[PDB]
Parts: sequence; structure tokens; C-alpha cells
Amino acid sequence: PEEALIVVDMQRDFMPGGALPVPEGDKIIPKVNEYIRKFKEKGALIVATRDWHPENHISFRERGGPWPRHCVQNTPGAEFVVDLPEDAVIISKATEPDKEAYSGFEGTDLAKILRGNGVKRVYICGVATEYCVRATALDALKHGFEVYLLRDAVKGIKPEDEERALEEMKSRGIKIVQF
Repeated sequence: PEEALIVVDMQRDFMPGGALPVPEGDKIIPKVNEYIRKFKEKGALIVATRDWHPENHISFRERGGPWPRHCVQNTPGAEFVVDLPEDAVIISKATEPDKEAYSGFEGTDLAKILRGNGVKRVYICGVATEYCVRATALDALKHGFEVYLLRDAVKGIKPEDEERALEEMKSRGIKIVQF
């Protein structure tokens, strides 16, 4: 199809009550699900990215990284918290012990899959705005996709960082919309 929805890291550990929670991250889940449903009705490709970490990943504290253990392979924390269609494409990133990857494009087949399905425009939602959502949106832009940001279906960790990221994304070519 011509458009794709990309749902960034809507996982248990990034929601309130998780190991690396996004403040009020759960409040965007209804709208995120609503966009999925909407895009799914329009026959659009649905993509869901997930951190899929091995134990002792380089980003973890135990190897001196900034984050506590989170979103480990085959654990409750890595579970999706959104309702995805059967035909959703799942993208797992940062699966190797030393492979770092904020963007859903980093070390994945995301670009080739997108072009192989004839996608021309991508819509980004998810968490966190100033981290993986921005990185993924910026990488989508790199690869020549028309990129949109779903304003009411993204959430970040600190407002000022959030605002910063949204501004930066807009100045670079990323369209911010809602519907």
C-alpha cells in the first residue's frame, strides 16, 4: 500500500507500572488503538516496533548503560500494550547484546519492507517522543518517505524535551497532524 502506520515501542515496560515508564504513557493507548483500527480499515500497512533485548544488554545499568533492565525477550515487560491486527508487521530491535538501536530502522529490515510493500507515506505514533519516536521519524525522512507525526498519539518523558523534539522534527520536514 501507499501508507504505513508505525507504532513505536508501545510495550509494558514503557507504560506506568513498568520498568522504564513514560509519564501517563497509558493515556495515549486508546487513541493509538483507534489509529490502528482506522488505518487497518483503510487497508494500510501496520508496523509495530519493539525493543527486544537480551539479558545484559549494553543499554542496561549492569553494563554501565543509562537504563535499568527493560523489555527483555520473552518477558512480560516486552509485551505489547496495544491491539494489533494479525497482519501487523513486527519489528524487533536491539536484539543483540552490543547492538544499540533507538530508531525502528536501525539494524532492521524496516526500510526494505516498507518499500517492498509500496509504501510512500508513514505515520508515526508511540513512545517516547524525544527518543525512539523522533529517531524513527527522522530515519523515515532519511529514506525519502513522506513522514507524518500523530500529535495526539505520541508521548515523551519531559515536556521541554518533548516540545524540542516536535519542533526539531517539524523544522526538518516532518508533518505533525491529528485526525
